[PDB]
Formats: sequence, C-alpha cells, structure tokens
Amino acid sequence: MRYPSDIVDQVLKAGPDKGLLTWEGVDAACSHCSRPIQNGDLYSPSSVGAFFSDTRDLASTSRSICWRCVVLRKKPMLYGLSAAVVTQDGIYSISKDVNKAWLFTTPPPAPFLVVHSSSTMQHLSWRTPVTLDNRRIHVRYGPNLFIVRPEVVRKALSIADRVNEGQKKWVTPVYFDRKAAAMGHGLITRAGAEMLTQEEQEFFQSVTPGERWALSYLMHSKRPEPEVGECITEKVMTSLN
Amino acid sequence: HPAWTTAPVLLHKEFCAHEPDDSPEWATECAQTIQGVASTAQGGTLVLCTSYQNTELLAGRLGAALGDRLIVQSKTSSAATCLAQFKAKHKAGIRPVWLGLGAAWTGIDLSDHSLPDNPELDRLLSDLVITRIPVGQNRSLTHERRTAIGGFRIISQEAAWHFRQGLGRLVRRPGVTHKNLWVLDARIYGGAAWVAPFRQILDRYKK
Amino acid sequence: VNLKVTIDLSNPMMEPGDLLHLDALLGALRVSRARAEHGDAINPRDYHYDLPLERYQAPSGDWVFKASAFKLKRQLPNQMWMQTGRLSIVEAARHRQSGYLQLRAGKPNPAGGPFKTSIYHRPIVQAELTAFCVGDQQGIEALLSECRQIGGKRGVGFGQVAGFKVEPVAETDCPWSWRALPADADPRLVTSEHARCIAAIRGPYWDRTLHVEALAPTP
Amino acid sequence: MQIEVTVRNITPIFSAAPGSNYITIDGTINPPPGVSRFPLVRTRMMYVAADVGDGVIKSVPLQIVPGNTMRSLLRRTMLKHVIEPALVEKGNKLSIGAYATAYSGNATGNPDGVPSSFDEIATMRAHPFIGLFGGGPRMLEGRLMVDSLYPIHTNAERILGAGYENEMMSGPITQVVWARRMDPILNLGSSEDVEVINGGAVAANGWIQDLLANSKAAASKKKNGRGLKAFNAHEVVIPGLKWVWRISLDRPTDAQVGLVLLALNKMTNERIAGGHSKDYGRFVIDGVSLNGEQVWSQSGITGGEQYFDAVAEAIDGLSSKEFEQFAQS
Amino acid sequence: MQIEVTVRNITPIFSAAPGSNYITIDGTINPPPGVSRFPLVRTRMMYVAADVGDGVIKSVPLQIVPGNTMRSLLRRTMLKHVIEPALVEKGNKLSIGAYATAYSGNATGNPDGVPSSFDEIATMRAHPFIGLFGGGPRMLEGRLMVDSLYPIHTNAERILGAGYENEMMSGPITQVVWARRMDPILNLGSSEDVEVINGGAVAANGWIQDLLANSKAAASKKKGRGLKAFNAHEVVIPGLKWVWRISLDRPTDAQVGLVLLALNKMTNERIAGGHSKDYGRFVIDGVSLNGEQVWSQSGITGGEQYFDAVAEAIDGLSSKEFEQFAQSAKE
DNA sequence: CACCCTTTCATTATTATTATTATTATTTTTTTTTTT
Ligand SMILES: [Zn+2]
Repeated sequence: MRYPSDIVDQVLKAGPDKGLLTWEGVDAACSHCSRPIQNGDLYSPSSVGAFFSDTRDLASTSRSICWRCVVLRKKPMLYGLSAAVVTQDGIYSISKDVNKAWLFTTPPPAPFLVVHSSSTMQHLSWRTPVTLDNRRIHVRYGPNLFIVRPEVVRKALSIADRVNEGQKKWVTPVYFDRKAAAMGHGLITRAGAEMLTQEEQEFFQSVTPGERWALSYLMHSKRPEPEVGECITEKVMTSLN
Repeated sequence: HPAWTTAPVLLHKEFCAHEPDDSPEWATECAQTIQGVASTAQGGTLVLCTSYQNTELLAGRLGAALGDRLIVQSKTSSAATCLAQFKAKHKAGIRPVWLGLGAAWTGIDLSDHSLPDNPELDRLLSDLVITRIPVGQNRSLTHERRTAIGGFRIISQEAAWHFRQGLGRLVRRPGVTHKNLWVLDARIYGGAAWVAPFRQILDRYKK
Repeated sequence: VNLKVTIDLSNPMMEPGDLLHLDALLGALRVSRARAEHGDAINPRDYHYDLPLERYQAPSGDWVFKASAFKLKRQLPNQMWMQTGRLSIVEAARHRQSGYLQLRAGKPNPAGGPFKTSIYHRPIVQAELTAFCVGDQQGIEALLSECRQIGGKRGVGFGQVAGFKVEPVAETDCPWSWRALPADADPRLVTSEHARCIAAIRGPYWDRTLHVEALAPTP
Repeated sequence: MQIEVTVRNITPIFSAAPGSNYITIDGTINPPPGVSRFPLVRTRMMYVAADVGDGVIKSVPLQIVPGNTMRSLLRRTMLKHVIEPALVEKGNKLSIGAYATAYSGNATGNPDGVPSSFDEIATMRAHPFIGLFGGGPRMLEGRLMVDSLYPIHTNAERILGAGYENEMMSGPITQVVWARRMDPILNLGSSEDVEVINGGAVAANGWIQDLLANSKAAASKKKNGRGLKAFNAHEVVIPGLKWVWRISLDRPTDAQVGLVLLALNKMTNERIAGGHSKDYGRFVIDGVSLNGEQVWSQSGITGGEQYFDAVAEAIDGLSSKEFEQFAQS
Repeated sequence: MQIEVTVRNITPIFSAAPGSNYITIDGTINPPPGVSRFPLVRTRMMYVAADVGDGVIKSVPLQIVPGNTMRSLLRRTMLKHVIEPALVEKGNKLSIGAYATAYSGNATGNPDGVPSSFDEIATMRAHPFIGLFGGGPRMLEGRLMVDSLYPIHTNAERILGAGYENEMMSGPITQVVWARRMDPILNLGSSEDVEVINGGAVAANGWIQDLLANSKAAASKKKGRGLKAFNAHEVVIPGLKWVWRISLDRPTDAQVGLVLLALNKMTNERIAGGHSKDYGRFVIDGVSLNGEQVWSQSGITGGEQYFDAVAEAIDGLSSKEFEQFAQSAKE
C-alpha cells in the first residue's frame, strides 16, 4: 500500500517474468515504481521503446524497472487499469458516473489507487501516489496528477442541489469539462453567476483542479447517486493471464 | 544623443496657463511669466515666439516693463542684428531679453567665443523660453504638398523638428552649467493627445 | 521572527497540482544564488537546505522547514492552458533528404515517437499568494528579491512576480503548519485539512524516491 | 541578461485556441442554440488582471502568442539560420535523439531517465545551444527563458508597467476573418475545363450527383462523408500592433547571448503562430533592448560585438558530437 | 524570394464581407431600426493598427482582399495557365479527386490524420506546384505564403515600412454602389414585345396579377419572392495602388519561377468578385524580387534562372505526383 | 542485434459557452538664402 507497485503483489497476484536481472550494488529507486530496488530484488533494464512518452513522470534516472513495474507496463495492465478503482481487496471500475460518485462521495476505506485515462491508454499506473487517507486522494488523469477532497466534492454537490431545489430544469452552476481541456473548464455560468453567492463563487474557484474534473463527472443534469463498481480484478487477472 | 546635451539643462514647471491664440490676455500673462524669468535670470534670456503678431504683442507688453533690456526682432530688425545686439549687451554686463523668431529658432550660435577654453563660465544664454509649440512654421510649396499627402503627421513631425531645433539653442558644447529651460504653452500641461511628441523630448529632462 | 510572505505576480502562474512549500521556493533561490557564486558545476543538495528558515523536528527524526504552502487568493477566474509538443515534420523531411538528419524510418507517428504531437492542459491561476513561516527576515528579503517568477514551467514565461512583501505577525496569527510534514508530527500542527498521503516533506518535492507517508494539506 | 524585443506584425496574428467556438453570420460569438451558428477557432486569449480605468484590477481579455510557440520559433530560427549552415559546412550529421533533442527537445533518443554527471551538466549548460534549450532525456535546465509576445495594450499595461504608455493600443484587438473552401467541380463549366479529368464529363457529373445525394441525405438528417464546401471563421489579432518579447538568460555564457542575437538578426524570414497559407505572423522588429539599452538596427544588431565574436568562435567550434552526447549516453 | 507586387485595380474591388449589413437610402451604413433599410454587402475589411494623429495608435478599417482569396487566385492562374496546359499537351490526366486536391487543397473533407512519408514530404515540397500549395488529405505545409492585398494607404503605414510614402492614398476609400433588379415584364409594352412569351398577353397579365397579389400579401405582412430587389453593395474605389507580398520559405527556383509565370498570367485575371460587373480587373505596375524591381510593361524581363527552372520543371511535370498527392491513406 | 512497423483496449454519455457588443471629423500664417 506504500507504493503504486504494491497493486502487483498485494492485489493481482503475479510473479516475476524471470527474464529479469537481480539487483547488485548500492540500492536505487525504480524509474517507474518510485520503489527502491534492493539487493536480491528482480529488475529489468529500461527497455522502453521510443513511443514511450512518460519519461517526464519517471521517478529516478536509474534506468532500472522493478518487476512490479514490468507487470504494470504490460498492455493488459495498461488498458485494463485505464478506468478502474484500486483497493486492498480488489479493483473496481470507475468508468460509470455512479462509480465516480461512489469514489468521490463515501469512498472505500482502504488505501486505494485511482487511475483514469484521458486517451485510449497511457502509462499512469506507476506514476500516481497511493492514497493512505480517504480525505486526500491522488487521481491520475492522462499525464496530469490530481487531488480530490471527497468532503469538498460532497459540499459542492449539496450546493448544486441547493440552488437547484424547486425548479423543473436542471441548470449547472459552473461548467466543468470532462476532458478538463476547455478554457472554460472552471468558469462559472451566467446562471450560476446569478444563483452563486460571493462566498460560494470563491469556494468554487478555491477547489483543486482534480475536484473540477471530478465534479464534471457528477455535475450533469441527471445527478448520479453513489453506486459501487462492478468487479474488474478478475477480468484484469484473466487478461493478464 | 549624449547625456551632456541634457544634463546642464534646468527644467521649470512654471508656465503660462493661457494658450497662445494671438490674444491680449495671453500676451499680458505670458509677459508676466517672461518678467519672472528675466528677474530670476543671472544672464541672457531668449524667449522664442512663433508669429510676428505674438512678438509684437509681447513687445508692447514688455518694452516699458523691461526698459533697455528688451530686444525685439521684427520686419526692420533681422536675426543677425539682434544677435550682435545680444552679444553687445552681454558684453556690457547687463542681462538682455530677446523676443526671437524665424532664424532665432534654428541656426544661431549662442555660445561665447570670448570663453573658448572654459565652458563652465559660459553665460551668453542662461534662460531659454518657448512661448508656443512651433506648429505651422514652414509653408514652402514642397512641404505644403507633403502635408497634403500625409496629413497632420507631417505637420506634427515638422513641429517636433522645429521644437527640437529651438531646444538645441541651450547646450552647444559640454561643460556648461545651470542652463534654464522653460516652456509656457498650455498644451504642454494639458491632456491633449496630439501634443504627445512634445512630451517625450520634454521627458528627457528632469526636475 | 514569525513572519508572513505575500507575493503579487504579473502574469498568471500555473495552478500548482500539489501544495508548494515556500521553503522549496527559497531552497531553489539559494541554489541559484550558489550557482551565481560557486559556478554551475555544484551539487544542489548541499545548498538547498542552507536556508534562513528555522527547523521543526518530528519526534522520530523527520525535520521539516518552518514554512507553509502558498495559499491562493484569486484575483482572476481559473483557466486552462493548452500547450503542444510537435516536432516539425516538414523540417525533418528536408533534413532527412539533405543527410543532416540520420533516421532510417520514413514515416512519422503523431501517436508516439519523435514526431508525437502531444497536447496537454494545465490549470492557470492569477492570484495573491500567502505563506506563513518562522524565520529571520533579511535573508528571505534578499532571496525573494532575487526571485523573478513563481509557478511551474517558467521557460514559457509564466507567473512573473510583480512584487513581494514580507512582514512579521503574531505567534498565533500564522499557522505555518499548512504544509506537508511527517505523520509522526505533533497533533497541534495537524488540522482537519491535513491528511495522510505519499507526500514529500522537504527539499525536492518532486523526488518520488524520497517520498514517504506524510500529513499534507490540499492546494 | 534581459532582452526586450518589440516587434510590429506586418500581417495578422492567429495563434489558434482550443475549443469548438461558435459564431453567427454577424459578429456574435458563441450564440445560444437554435440559431444558425458556424464553426470558429479564435486566437489564443487569456484573462489578465489589469488596473485599467480605476484602482481595482479586472479580468480582461488579452490575445497573444504563447511563450512555448515563441521559444520554439527562437529554437528553430537558431537551428535553420545558425546551426544548419555552420553544422552543414563541417559535414556533421545528427542521429534520432540528437535531432529530437535539438529540434523538439524530447526524450525519444532513449525514453528513460538519463543519469547525467555534473561535468556533463556544466559543459552542456556552458555549451550555447544546449544551454538555451536543455531537455530530452538528460532533462537539462534551459538557460534561456522566453516570455510570451504581449501586445502593447491596455489589457497588458501592468505587464508593461513602465515605459510603454506611449504607442499603446486600446479597444478591440481581434477580428473575425472568414474563409470558405468551395467545391471546384462546382467551378468548372467549359469543355476545355473538363478534358483534363480522368473520365472527363461523366466523372465530373458523377461527382455532381454524389454531391446532390449527400445534400439530400444531410437535409433529411437534419429533420458521414462530407463534400468540399466549407465556410468557417477564425479570429485573428489585427496587424500593425507592437508586441513585446522578454528573453531572460539565467547567468548565460557570452556565446549564448551571441546565439540569441544572431537568431534575432536572422528571425525576419520566419513567422509567428502559424497560419502559413494565409501568410499570418509576418512581422518586423522595431527594437531590441539588451538589459534596457537599445541595440537593434534596421540591418541587424549593431553593438554587442563581444557576443558576436563569442558566438562566432562557438559556431566555428560547433560539432554534432556534443549533440550526440547530450542525446544518447 | 519575398516577392512584393503592386497592382493597380482599374475597376472596383468587391470581396464581399459576410454578415447582415444594411444601409438607408441616404448612404448611412447600418442605420438604427425603424427607418427604411436596404441590404448592403460590404467589401472585405480588416481592422489595422495605424497612426492617426501622432501616437494615438488605433484600429481603423482598411479595405482589403483576403490572403486566402488572392492565394486561391494565385493557385488558379498558375493551374489555368501553366500547370493544366502543360498537363494536357502531353497525355497525362487527373482524377476528379486529384483535380479537387490540385484546386481546393483536398480531394474531400474528413482528412486522415495518418501522416505521410518523409521521402513523400520531401518530394512534394520539391514539386513546382505541390510544394507551393501543400494540401492533400495528409496535410502538407505548402511553402507558398500569400499576403492580403493592401491598398497603399495612410492606414497601412505600419504594414508597409518605407518606400511607399509617395503614391499613398488617405481618407475614405470606398463607394456604395446600388443595384435595382427591375422586373422584366413590367417593361413589356406592346404585342410585338410579347410574342416570344408562351400565350403572349395572357401569361404576362397572369404574372402581373401574381405580382399585385404578392404586393397585397406584403402590405398585409407589413400592416414567394418577386423579381424586384433594389439593394446596395460597397466596393473599394478603382485606380487604388495595392501591395501583395508572396513569401517562399527556401523555395526551389522552379517554384518561384512558377510564381513568376503565374504573375505573367496575372493580367486579364479578376481579383475579388462582382464578375457580372467586371469588378476586380487590375494592372500590375510593379514586381520586386528580394526588393529588386523586376517588372517592365512587356513582362518580367528578369528572374531568368527561376524561369528556366520552372520551364525544365514543367516539361518534367506529370500526373504521378498529383495522384500520389491526392491518394488518401484510409481510402 | 538494434531498429521499423501494424493492430488491441474503454464504453463515458451530455455538451455550459465571453452576452462581450461592433466602422470618425485636428494647425494654421514664416521671410530665408548667397545659385544661374
Ligand atoms: Zn520498478
């Protein structure tokens, strides 16, 4: 639960590929795991092909991939974990809006790991930190790290309900982009400019960009109730093995 | 454009609040300011008017006030005659005041050649006064055609050129000291936009 | 001396993904001051703790600087900045036929590789940034006077500091604890905003090798 | 080391902005739905805090070119004008990662974290070009900083806080330029116009009936293969405007300032913000203030002869082996 | 080559501005509502930073032809007068997608984002025409870069640095020109005039009754569209001096020779629009090649290396490069 | 061997917009120079 690579041996039980070298000398961190490779641990030399564009988010310059990372750099891991929720018991998919609602409102209690793809697939499994505390959450989205506070998210939900009590048509207070790519992602709507209090407007700017991206998922017209993911740990294991 | 062309220059904030429209009220107010400059002068003074009418009005307001000290340039008084006159009065120890125009704006050496090696004691021109921004001072055929092509950009451009040539009378060599510059046109201190170039030459002096 | 720094900046800066400690900023200013003094070829880990900032020690080691993360008072609405990295395919074709370039492959790939056009959107804030710290004044003054910009990706010109003011304040008036510190840190300093995470507490806050369990606030 | 380059865009500026921006037949931008609205990519714009009109600052639009585009333009002008000719004369050639680090600054040479020794870090930052644009796998710090091209405008008046109130623009900065592609098989019409076609008359008529059927299919769809007719808009910055450009070098070598100065000398044949076909980004340099003293002439940079001499010795000393050692190892 | 060409329009210039503009009968553009207004189709305007007064720098409207427009015009002159003549004196022929690529840039919409080979990009940018107009489905960067047509005007002083202070206009630069569109059978006067119409007087009088019924319908709506449409359109005045800056980033000599041979065919071409009203005719009065004046009244009388290069490249012209340019990777 | 190429995964699900606003109209009177 301390490193992202702990989702290889504590969940999704896999062994080394056994074409991997054993580490010798003064210990260094893995390039991808951020985990120190210690003497007697299995590593591969960094055999990343030239298409690998996540060199920017590498932890260290060791050019040494830990074996857990080698499993994380498998493609079934890359597309399988593209839209899933990681917990100490198993993986849940965060693809459903209600799955997202369940993640940012009443999250699971375990030290989980939240990974979401801005494209078809990228390498985001080994570059996001694990979330020891439910209150502060590290979300990987595309190539950008994110922080969601669930308490802030529920509070923003309560206001989006509260200004929308008693009117037939659901109007969002503030636009958010699901891809978080628009210039207006974060900008308050004119209807929200009139239905938004001075403290509320300054609160809604005060949220971190992860919560902006989160509240894009659950801020639409049909408000999603928090519903637990369907299991993907067995699917990922089947796709890996 | 060296620093020593503007370093001895003394810039005063005092001016004539009346704009020059060839009116009597302007000429009395500008004559009062010119009398103030002449009183604070410890040497020769050249005020530079644009038009003959402005010069005639100033002369009628300053002749009895300033006595023998006044020099006027007119139809019967050339710039060279008043040049030798100005040098003669500075030779005699009294402080002359000059109501100069025409060639007094451009192309006159107001530095002492009786003081070649010592510019620190050069005192032929202690006070230079600009009574009006020199607009419309060239009326040649080629320049009127060029004005007709370009518009007011040519006129404001040539007015800035005549303004810098009138301002070049103060410093003619390095080493001079305590040189006084005055501008009394009220468009200098108004918020009008078209007189904006005459700010930035004015911005090269301080205090 | 128990003082607050506020900084007002001209261009908008990139909105920091994770809380940025003031101590991290002044450690970089000390590193660049050393690069001015002791030349380019110097190890930055020797000077990035040489700070005019006091040190809070956790009960089991785990010392952090007495600084806090910068809190944002937004003057402008938040926006998102797109930037792309695209290699010039046309220039590369000319250099390939000319022989200056030595690439065997004849086809580019915008999905990945050398010629990967790539588009990324980073959050942007223009604000006033406030940080609490415990520390002497004049070293912080000289450092922040050397400081030109704030925010990430400065090579494209973001977040230039228009000015800064640094002034003393009361002992109870400044929670400097709004900062990533070891969880073993004393309770007085951990508030409800602090939470457990894989956070850096010191020095390079991007060094994932040095990352460990920590109680940190959210930006 | 601060360089302030003030330029005047001879042709308009169009730095394309993300988003599906919408515009009516008139100038109304992003109309409410239910009206006839048209696609539109505007120029890059940001909300800046300007102290205009009163003592408070407000978020006003300010349309510029991003500093990433400008850093890339400076990098490419050095590459084509200085690095290309000097390197080409020697006879040296660049590999995959050498060209990727020189031209893109990307880590595709080897896409893993290169551990760089301090001696290598000191001499490549002491190298001119690698000092200016470090990056790629070695992850090197750039000595050169590029600020974005800010126009001399009321909205940027606090960014240009002192010495820029003269020749300073006010009011609207952008204008919608409309572009229509149309079908040229609509613009035929003589028998001499059609003999150049494979299939000729029948091929052109088959194109016509395909366009007709596509039009009827679209009309029935409203109540995926498109044609060639395309009427669209793009918002551009107006030409003739003076832009500022801040180039800050963090403790440079002398050859680095000489390289930036040679780029500013030879930059006149290169363009800003794209829009190549419309020939947008054409510009002329009005001034270059090196640490505040004006050094730009109409015929290049007059002065800074130590910079020119240092970069002359450097580009005589320029070699691709330094690029390869910056790339691979 | 930084080609600068000054062309004197000898008839008005009408590159129409999209929008919904109106004008009263007097000639006030876009009047306040309630007054009788007629639709006005203005010429193409760009706002330009210009020197009004001295340092009061302002966005004024300057009336231009778009760079996209005159770029298309440059393409069509070379395509009409150099490329396709030299393509049909031999047996080469073009597919309809490759004609659409040679004229509109692309054979269709919906471009393939799959890029193109480096040997391909190099061979198309070494082509005389394709390197100039780099369209295709895989989007090339063409090396021809065409300016908007600027009138040599006091509002374009910042655009045109020096050398154009003489022969430079000022003030208002346009004229509103009105059109009537008179219904033709109202002009009908006798049985001799009406014999070509089927039925003669009965059909003419029937359309007259239709027009009066539509007039009652219009009077009912105020308090199916006829052939009386009296409107206005704003043109740029004739005889103005304009500047045109062609730009070529490291051209092959054949490519600038293609520009110069196109310029040779620039005469008897129409700039902007108004083809019924002869708008857009012009005469080139100057061509400069790197600032060197290369235009006589007979023709170019210069740029000879580019001329023989484009000569050798147009007997070497064939349809294979055009077809492999227009070929779509998905299709 | 390094490189260069071809094809697998996910299923999300509404979609606010910046409502900012857009094409002009101001001076003014010298008197030089040193050529045929
Ligand atoms: Zn690893």
